[PDB]
Amino acid sequence: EICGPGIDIRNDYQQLKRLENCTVIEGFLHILLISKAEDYRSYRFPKLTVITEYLLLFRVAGLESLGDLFPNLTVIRGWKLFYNYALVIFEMTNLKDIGLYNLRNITRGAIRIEKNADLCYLSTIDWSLILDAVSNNYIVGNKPPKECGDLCPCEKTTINNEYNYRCWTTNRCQKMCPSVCACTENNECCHPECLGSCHTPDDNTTCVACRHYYYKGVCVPACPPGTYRFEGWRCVDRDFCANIPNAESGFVIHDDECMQECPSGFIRNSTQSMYCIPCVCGDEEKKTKTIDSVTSAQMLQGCTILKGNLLINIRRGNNIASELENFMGLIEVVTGYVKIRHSHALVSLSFLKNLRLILGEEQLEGNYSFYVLDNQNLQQLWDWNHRNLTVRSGKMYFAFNPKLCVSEIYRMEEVTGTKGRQSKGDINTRNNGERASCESDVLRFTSTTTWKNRIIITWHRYRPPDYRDLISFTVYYKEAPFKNVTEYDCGSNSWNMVDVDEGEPGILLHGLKPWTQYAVYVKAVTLTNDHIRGAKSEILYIRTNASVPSIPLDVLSASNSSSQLIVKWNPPTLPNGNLSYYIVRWQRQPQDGYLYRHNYCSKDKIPIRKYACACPKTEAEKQAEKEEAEYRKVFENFLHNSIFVPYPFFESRVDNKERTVISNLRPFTLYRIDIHSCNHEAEKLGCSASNFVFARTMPAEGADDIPGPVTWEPRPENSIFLKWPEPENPNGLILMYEIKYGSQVEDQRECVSRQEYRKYGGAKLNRLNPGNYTARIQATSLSGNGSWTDPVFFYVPA
Amino acid sequence: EICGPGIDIRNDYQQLKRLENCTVIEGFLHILLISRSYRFPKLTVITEYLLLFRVAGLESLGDLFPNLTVIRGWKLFYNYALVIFEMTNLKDIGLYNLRNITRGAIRIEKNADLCYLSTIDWSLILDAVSNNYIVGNKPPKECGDLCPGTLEECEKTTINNEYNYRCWTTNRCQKMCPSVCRACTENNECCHPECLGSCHPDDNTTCVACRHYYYKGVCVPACPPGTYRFEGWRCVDRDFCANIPSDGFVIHDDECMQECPSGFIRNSTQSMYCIPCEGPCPKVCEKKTKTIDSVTSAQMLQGCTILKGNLLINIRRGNNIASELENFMGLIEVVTGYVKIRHSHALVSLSFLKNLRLILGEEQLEGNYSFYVLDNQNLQQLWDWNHRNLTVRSGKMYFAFNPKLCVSEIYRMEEVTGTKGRQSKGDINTRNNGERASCESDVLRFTSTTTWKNRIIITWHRYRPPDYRDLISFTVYYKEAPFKNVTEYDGQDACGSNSWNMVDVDLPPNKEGEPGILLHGLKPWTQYAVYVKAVTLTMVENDHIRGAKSEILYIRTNASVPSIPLDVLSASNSSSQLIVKWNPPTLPNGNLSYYIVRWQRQPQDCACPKTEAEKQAEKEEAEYRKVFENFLHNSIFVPRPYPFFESRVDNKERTVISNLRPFTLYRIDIHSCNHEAEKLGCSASNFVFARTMPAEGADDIPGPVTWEPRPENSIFLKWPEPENPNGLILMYEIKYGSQVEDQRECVSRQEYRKYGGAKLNRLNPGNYTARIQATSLSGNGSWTDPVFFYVPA
Amino acid sequence: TLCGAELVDALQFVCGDRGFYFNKPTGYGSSSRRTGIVDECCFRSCDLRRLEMYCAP
Repeated sequence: EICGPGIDIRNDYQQLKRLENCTVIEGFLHILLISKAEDYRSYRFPKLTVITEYLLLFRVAGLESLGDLFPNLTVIRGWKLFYNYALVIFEMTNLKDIGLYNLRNITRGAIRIEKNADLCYLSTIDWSLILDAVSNNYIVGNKPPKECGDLCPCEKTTINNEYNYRCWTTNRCQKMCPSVCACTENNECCHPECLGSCHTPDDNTTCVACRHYYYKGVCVPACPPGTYRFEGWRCVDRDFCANIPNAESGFVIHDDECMQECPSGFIRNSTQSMYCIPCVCGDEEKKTKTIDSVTSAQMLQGCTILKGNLLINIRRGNNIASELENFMGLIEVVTGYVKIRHSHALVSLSFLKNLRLILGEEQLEGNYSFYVLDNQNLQQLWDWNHRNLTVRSGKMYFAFNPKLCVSEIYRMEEVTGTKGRQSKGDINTRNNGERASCESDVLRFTSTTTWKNRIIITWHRYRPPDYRDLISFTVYYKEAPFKNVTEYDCGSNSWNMVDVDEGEPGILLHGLKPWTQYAVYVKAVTLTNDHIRGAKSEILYIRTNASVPSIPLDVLSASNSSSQLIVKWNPPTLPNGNLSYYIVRWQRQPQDGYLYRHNYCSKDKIPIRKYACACPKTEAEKQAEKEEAEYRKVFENFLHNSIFVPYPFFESRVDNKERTVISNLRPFTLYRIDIHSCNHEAEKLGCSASNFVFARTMPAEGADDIPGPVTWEPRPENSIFLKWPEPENPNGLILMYEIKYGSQVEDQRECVSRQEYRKYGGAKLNRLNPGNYTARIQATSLSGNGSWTDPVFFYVPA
Repeated sequence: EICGPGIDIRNDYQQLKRLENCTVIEGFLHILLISRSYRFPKLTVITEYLLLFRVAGLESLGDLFPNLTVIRGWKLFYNYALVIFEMTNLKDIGLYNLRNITRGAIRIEKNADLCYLSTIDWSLILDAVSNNYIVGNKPPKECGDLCPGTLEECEKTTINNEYNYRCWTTNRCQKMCPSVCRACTENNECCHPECLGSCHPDDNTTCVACRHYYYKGVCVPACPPGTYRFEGWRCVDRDFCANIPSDGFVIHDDECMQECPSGFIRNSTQSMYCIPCEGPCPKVCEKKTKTIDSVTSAQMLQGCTILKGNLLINIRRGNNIASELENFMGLIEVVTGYVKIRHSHALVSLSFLKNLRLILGEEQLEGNYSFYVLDNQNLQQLWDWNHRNLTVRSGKMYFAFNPKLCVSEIYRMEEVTGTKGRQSKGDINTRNNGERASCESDVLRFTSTTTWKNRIIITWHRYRPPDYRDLISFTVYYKEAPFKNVTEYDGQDACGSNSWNMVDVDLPPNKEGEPGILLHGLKPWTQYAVYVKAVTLTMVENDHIRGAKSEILYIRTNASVPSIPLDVLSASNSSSQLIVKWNPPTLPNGNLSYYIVRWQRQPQDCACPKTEAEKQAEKEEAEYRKVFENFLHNSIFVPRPYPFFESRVDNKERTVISNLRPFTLYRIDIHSCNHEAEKLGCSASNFVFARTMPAEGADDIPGPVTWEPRPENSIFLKWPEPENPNGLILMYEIKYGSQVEDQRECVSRQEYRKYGGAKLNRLNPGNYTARIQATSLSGNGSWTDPVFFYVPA
Repeated sequence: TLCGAELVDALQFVCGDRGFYFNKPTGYGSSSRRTGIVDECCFRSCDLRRLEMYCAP
């Protein structure tokens, strides 16, 4: 059952009863301003399934979700939108989710849901499968994501990056249809005259809500002759439109549609007022008519004469231009001024195609007629040798519009015959289209050059149309690692300009990072009628001469074993030339002879060798910080100016990694390791400077054992000289010898240096008491203790 | 023999022989990056610093400088006097004769083998020791040097309360000349104190480095009035410097200085004399234009306050320009011709020019133009101020195509520059100059604030634009500001990051929750200056946009407790007396009042930045909601038709303390009170120990040592225990013998107390004798009377 | 002056129970004479007198 032409639910919960009856809502559906002061009784309305035009929800206190109220809503074609939209919900408390599972296909508009944080389950449901212009939707301001975290009770398809739970509530899920196609309840593309779903597949009548027209239970893509196309969803008889209560103050059959009014010169035929035969809109009150949205514009469709004004401004969206053409094109003549401001999707005014005659009668201030301002992405005026245009009166103006070409205005002032009207201000030239120009004379580079830090560019000397124009030059440039770079207009590497004035005109760029592919191009600045040309030039690339590299970093190392050394480092912060390899040198380190020179057996302590928010920076700190940095700078400035030719050293040539293992080394020895980076241009340049490191090889642990049997001998007054060989390869360096011995337990402890050991070949405790005795030795190497050697016996009798 | 002016040495060991001849270096001394056997005994004294950097293959220093004695440090190196850096294979600081480092402080870092360090005092060779810098050497557990004596030393001393000898290298010793008088020589003779270092005693002609000046072989504290001082050590006659190689070294205050300092200028009449004047050195600077684009191209203007010509300012961009740009040019007084600034964008306000007072324009520009500014995208503020007696007397001014400068500012110009009736009427084209600025505003006010010593809460009024909807997102600025001569254009030069830290608050979720803010991370007792500006978003323009900003407000945190004083060190001029030296604190946190000193004997054994690319992006949204809103209302509604003691260190960083006991430890604590501790509480703690080292009078026993004819042959040496030894006896040493004491008795008190004397049993009959030097807490100094335990038959 | 949401609630606070007036459309002429509110109460200020014009009878 159908209903028209609109419903206005307001202030009266009871009033909702007006939806008791039908399911085809011709016109619109307003639901606004319903206080929850009345308790909610779940007024179900199932029959309804489709509405032609927009659906509006505004401030209905007391509603929790939508399915409760609307179970069967499937499709909304949206003939006459509501501010470029089809369904809009605004300022809704109490509202938890949108139980609109049954919806599958929405045709024209977009969805705007805003300022309702009382709700979630938004980032789930995909719309792209419903409508097309997803980029015209608008959903923010509802509850932040990190407080929602909702989970479905269904299918999972990537939501622009990844799939998750697409379910219109905690009790339903998002339907879909496999790649079969129309669609049915269970996976089948029905009669291709369908929309939404069909009861049973492939029928002219069983389709739940069939698209593309409607007629007497049938679905056709073209109404029969006696019928007519009505409201873009049905077909009608002559009698029905003959009995329509217009209340515009019977529709006119034309082109087989029941249209109410008629284009110009098409008048109700004499006694056939039901038909228009061939033989202008706006009001005198407002005198102006802004245009922002299709509703603001579709309410203008069908006019050719216009009185008033044309204020135009559009903030965002997809190719609205398509629609604005599809309507405004019929316009030809306007009385008052035309003005444009802040428009951003007006790529080009081409949609006002059939405008030819402008009056400019009621002019703006300064008696202005054609007025543009600040509109960013407008790049081309429709003025081309097809559309002539004769501005009667008034004056023009342009400002800030950065994408048009500064000569398009010239063709315009040509065609409109006002080239002798406006001043340099009235049509600015400093700041219009400057961010992209059309075309001009070309220039040629005479010759380039390159040192390691400086460059002198020479272009070919230009000559102007009239020589008394001082033709100066500018030179734009920057670093470029790539070619995905424009040329058109610091800080985060944007650009840097320089100015310049009988020799060939050249210029000198200086103090440049070595080996950086700078991009350069000259631009012609005039110094003077619109007879200016200027001259762009070519995007030239230049890589500066190579230079000596910078020392490495990250210099760390250790020993996974004896005579093996692992060292990792950092590539240079300034390679300055394609990398070639690194060099590694090393040296043995002479042990500290003082250990030799000063016996430490008698010493009371022995040495050991380990092996292998944003709190804003205040002022006073920052001062000393910068000073420290300056200090290190003036310090390494010296070492920066040195060349370097590529116990002896032993070299290496590592190129691939920044870490290496070394072999062929004595065990547990102190080593030091010089490192250099080395570019591929040091054949005559010279290889990099040096940064060192220290390291100590691994024990060897296992050689502090006395290399034989520990042997004794007696002497006169009981001086037992002991014979034990020195462990030839001590762990680093051998200091002394732990000597335990005694009658029953070797409780008594003895210390034996390396002088006496070299003085006698052992040690000798003199005047010992007799009895049965045995002895042991432990060594004292550099790594630590030795090993408590075998008990050997000796019995000086009593 | 003089030797100047400096010495640069690099990459050529042989270049070292550039020193073969001279004896005193009149300048700096660099040594850098050398790839044997060399000695230079001529060198005695330096006047500038000394730098050693990465010269591998060098054994010590003194082997290259065996007679560096004193370094007068007359021209430092980044506030330093001696700097070593990265000297592989340098085992030990060979310099064993450096005596009175005048000014700087040592800087030694990252050297593999620079041990023999803690075994060298600094307190007797320079005076500001605690400003040194020592890191990255051999960690103090890995070399453990020795000192000349393995059997017996030179002297040992205290510092930081410990003992050790004082030796540079294993074959040299540091030499303290004792307190005999105080300048010295070898063998401890008191030289004529007017010299320094060494003396070849009471000589005025036979020493190495005359302190305090030098003249004609004679030490002197002031050279005669014909002899003018020079380089801080030596004087010369009048004609000398004149005949020495822009003129020479002008005479001033008995000096032949290279440049006579600030506060003077040369009397061309005898141009070698410069007279003090009243002005700040009026210096002048062919052509009449002088372009500027970046920081450097101004370099040739630093200081000359008078320029003969014009200025053409064209800066595209750079770093935080205004600061150093001004510091280069900010001194200009009066420029002759015109002034013009074109196409230059990175400028925000021209205040960097400080002292433009008179601009005369004797070279006008086309059509008699003196003041020309043109197409500067980011200029907002002219230094034309409430604080300029600026004066112009020629040419018309000109202004064109500068949006960020409203006409009301430039309007006050001619009424403060006296150039009203001179300019034409189309010059100030109110069409463009000052369109998109915001110079008319509504003024915010404040309500209240609270100030914890390190936190601030401030709250201001509630703003209400003509329309409610227009976003309000307040943005607040503050900066550390020790003064009041400050207004909001200092660093806001398209960088903005110099002199206004900024944070953002957001609209309160409360319908009537008054919007204030807390700020943290502060500095106590440091006047901040804050203010707050109301970020509208939209064309609230009736004619031009409104905008709204507070007015600047100063604040300062409540005071708080001071911190620990620095560098508690101390020396004993005598035993039983101690003198302290310490460093004033770091964060006074308020006016300092005085210090607290005590002593006590001791016992025995969420980042908040705004991503601007989002910022303006957020504007449109709330803006976009605005217009969409109004369509709703415009279409719905329809009208019907152990004691311790205390003192008050009040003014000085040095105080003695008296009447102690010698060689007795003392925990020393300095506390420091601000003027706020009386209700808050005083400093934290800083401790140090300092034994008033003795005094050998009471090391040996001054009581009579009596032997005893004992039972089975033995000698009981009953000397009474001294009542007050020099502290106490560790162990007794009794050298005994027949008549020349042949062996020595070792008696600890553990071996003495239980006895109270000394017994030697089983003696070979025959007369004997002995003597005692009790190793006491002052050490084995004075000897006892040589006791006679003669035991003949 | 009032604009924004501060408007809507205020109107309830002047209507309360009585609701709002709506000019119901019946025959759906493809046209409508539609000066509103924020033209009035958001560019100048308006009294609590004329607000009745919008409140239902």
